[PDB]
Amino acid sequence: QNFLNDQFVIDSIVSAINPQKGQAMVEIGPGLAALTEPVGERLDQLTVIELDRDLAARLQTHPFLGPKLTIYQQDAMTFNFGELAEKMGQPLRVFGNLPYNISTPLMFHLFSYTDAIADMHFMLQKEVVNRLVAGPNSKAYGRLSVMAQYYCNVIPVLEVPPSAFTPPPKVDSAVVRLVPHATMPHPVKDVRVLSRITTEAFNQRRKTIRNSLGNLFSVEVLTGMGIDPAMRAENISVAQYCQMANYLAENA
Amino acid sequence: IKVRENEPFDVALRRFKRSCEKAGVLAEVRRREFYEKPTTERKRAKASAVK
Amino acid sequence: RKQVSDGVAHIHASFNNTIVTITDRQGNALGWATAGGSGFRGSRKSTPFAAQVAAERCADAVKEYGIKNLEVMVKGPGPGRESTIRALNAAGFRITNITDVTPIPHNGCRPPKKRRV
Amino acid sequence: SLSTEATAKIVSEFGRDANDTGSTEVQVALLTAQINHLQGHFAEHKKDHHSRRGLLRMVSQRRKLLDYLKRKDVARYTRLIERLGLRR
Amino acid sequence: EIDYKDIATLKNYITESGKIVPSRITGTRAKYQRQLARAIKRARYLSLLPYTDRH
Amino acid sequence: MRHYEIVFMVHPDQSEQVPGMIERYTAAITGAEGKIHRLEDWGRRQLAYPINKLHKAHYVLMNVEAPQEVIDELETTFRFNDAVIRSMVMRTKHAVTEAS
RNA sequence: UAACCGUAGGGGAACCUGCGGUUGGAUCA
RNA sequence: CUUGAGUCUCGUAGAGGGGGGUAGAAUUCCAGGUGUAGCGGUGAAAUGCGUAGAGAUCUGGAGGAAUACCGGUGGCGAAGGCGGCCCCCUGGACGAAGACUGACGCUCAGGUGCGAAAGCGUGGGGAGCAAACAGGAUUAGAUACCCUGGUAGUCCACGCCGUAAACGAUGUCGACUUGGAGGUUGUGCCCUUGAGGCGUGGCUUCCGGAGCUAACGCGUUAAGUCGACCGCCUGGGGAGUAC
Repeated sequence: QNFLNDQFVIDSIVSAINPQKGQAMVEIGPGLAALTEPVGERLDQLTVIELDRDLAARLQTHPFLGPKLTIYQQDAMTFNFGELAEKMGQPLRVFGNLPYNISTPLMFHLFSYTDAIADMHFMLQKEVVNRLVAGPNSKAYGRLSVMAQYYCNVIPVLEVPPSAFTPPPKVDSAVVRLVPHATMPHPVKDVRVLSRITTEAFNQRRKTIRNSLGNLFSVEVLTGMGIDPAMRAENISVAQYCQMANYLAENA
Repeated sequence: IKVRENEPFDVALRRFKRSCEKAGVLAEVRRREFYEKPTTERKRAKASAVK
Repeated sequence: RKQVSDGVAHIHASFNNTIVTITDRQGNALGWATAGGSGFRGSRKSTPFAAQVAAERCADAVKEYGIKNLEVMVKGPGPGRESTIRALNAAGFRITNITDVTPIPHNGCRPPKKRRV
Repeated sequence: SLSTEATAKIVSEFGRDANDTGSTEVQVALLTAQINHLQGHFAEHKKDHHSRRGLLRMVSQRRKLLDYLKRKDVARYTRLIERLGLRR
Repeated sequence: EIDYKDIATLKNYITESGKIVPSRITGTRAKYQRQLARAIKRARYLSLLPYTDRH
Repeated sequence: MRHYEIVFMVHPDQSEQVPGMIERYTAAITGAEGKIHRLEDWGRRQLAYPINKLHKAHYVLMNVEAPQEVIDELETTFRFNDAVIRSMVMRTKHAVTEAS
């Protein structure tokens, strides 16, 4: 719905993405081709996922983009990216102006394909980008920071005012780059457990982890790991959360 | 509120008690309360009662 | 087959629906009616002339005894505080005393905030 | 406040004459009583602030009177502060 | 008026609901209205007068 | 001392104790340097509501003058006495006599 | 979805929700 | 010296404060009786609850919160705020005959203390309501409004936080300056023969004159005419932000 319309902003995003011939790029929500056109001009082929049948039909008749485009008229939420990576024969460079509504579930959907994604460049609500990148001991640090950082290097790109879109959104936007780790810095036996620990910790972020994770870790276990039970969810590092996930897997 | 009459008939007498409580102090409750909304609108509707 | 002879009749007059039960003297269920069960449902009920056909349905389930007289207990506001008593006066029943048993507290519990569109 | 059998009592102990309910020596002393007596009251309840406001009133009001005596007859001051065990 | 035993001169300032009659339809010098109501309250505890009516 | 006015209603099926109850209280008041300038037995009578069950109770007045101290002793013997259903005692408001 | 202030929590983003106060609220509420 | 200020006496009204009791209505829940296929909810709906018997109805019990009517253009408080009835401890305001002290007063940077709600700590409590959160619906979407639930919290004690459109958006104290209608409370007086009538104080509404004001409007409770002391402002953004 909120179509990117500012030319300078557009140029800045294209410059950041830096599409190169030979890369397999996939846009989620090409819309009115604000990014599709300039990105596609640098490529021989380009894949898009577009739910609006009206706008998809306009891409197909673009004289230069058309011949280059593979258009999937489906929902990205349940799109099999892992299978698309197999077809393109290489990890995917994903990009797009994402609707605020689906942005967080889509990111987790993409994260689950690990290896299959080279990188992601998404427009999101600015506060979402701040959480994604946040480190411990700050307000923005939460479960999303930890899960996102387990999977990826999180790289803020641009902040974008409402006036850059037509119609304008109600809140500031930002572009973030997400790069799945080539080498996972803190591997976890089973991610569902990491997901569970962070949910429990952050659902009670104004309590010490002694209290919020007391159903899962004794004070002795926490002390043994070098984790201070007087600390709260937001004081615990990504590394420590992963150490807790592995413990709970190697011991329960 | 207590009705009772001899000589079977459905006259009424009922709307007589309908002037002290009834659907009024009822709908008064119904939804939420008031707090500041009343002490104000109760002291503004009073202005109305002047002319 | 008990022949209660006379028994009060509660009229649970509400907004989204209304229901009247012709209980006995002590307060035992002898026959209850219901707008929701009176053909039309959804919300078409409520209306007075819609509840009357409901409570009147009792004279078909509680008629197995022989109620020669009965009082009326109207509780809560809504389109069914008058209609009910009327239909009952025509059904053939008698009357002994009309009264409103609507729960009118003294600022006890704090009602729901709700509605705000 | 204070009981008549007490108020009308003390007045006849500091008054340089009779029924001189005005005399500072009197009024002033009359204040200490209601003050000391209330200290036992404020010991309990505590949270009762609206009553202490009046307490503080008579306290400062009492002081406003002591300063006066010192500025009207040095003697009378030190001559009364003792009979009331004031200054503490 | 300042009492409750005078239950005789109270049933007039009420109704079938035992509710304290307003001062609007009384104009009881106000100052008296205050006293008149105070009685009906305390007097209800001695069961001298009723609170509601349905029970 | 300070005046008073206590009206206690004893259980309906314990009226016979009412007369005895009076002597105790009254005697105490007198033995407390107090005074008793009002008294009356209303006996049994219907109630507005079935206060503490039943629908009738025994009524009695007082309107003493004894010192608050000794009367505060009454609230206890009053509470710990299943006979009396309800207790209600107001303040002085100057000596009250006769009428009622 | 009257708005705003305080305070709290939550959310791509304006902002949503709760509690209290305000009129700097329209229509006879 | 006595008119300012204060003391004494005797009255008056008050949801002023702190403590402890206690009552009745309603909600929810637990149990049991009657009775039977719907209930609940919405603009509709759906989630939800129902044949393991709900809802309705009636009997008994448990518990917590708040006190209809009176209630008002009302009252009390420095402000914030304060509503059932009873007792205990306690503050201030006002009137009147008076009696007394004799300028002991006004203001007040710094200082001390009091402070809605939300929030915080320890320990209690927890009916209703309800941030979070979870379902259902609406919608292009709906991290909302609506619906079904619901945790902190709201309640108590004790300690902390000190903010609010903490507003009359109008500092405190005093003296002057046409009027009209009303409210509330004290007192004097009048065939007090009365509901009542005439004054004389306190507090308070609405209209409004002179004047003041940029206008709106304020107008003896002034934003009018003056005097004493204090706080504050000096273009908007950046910013009540950074350090």
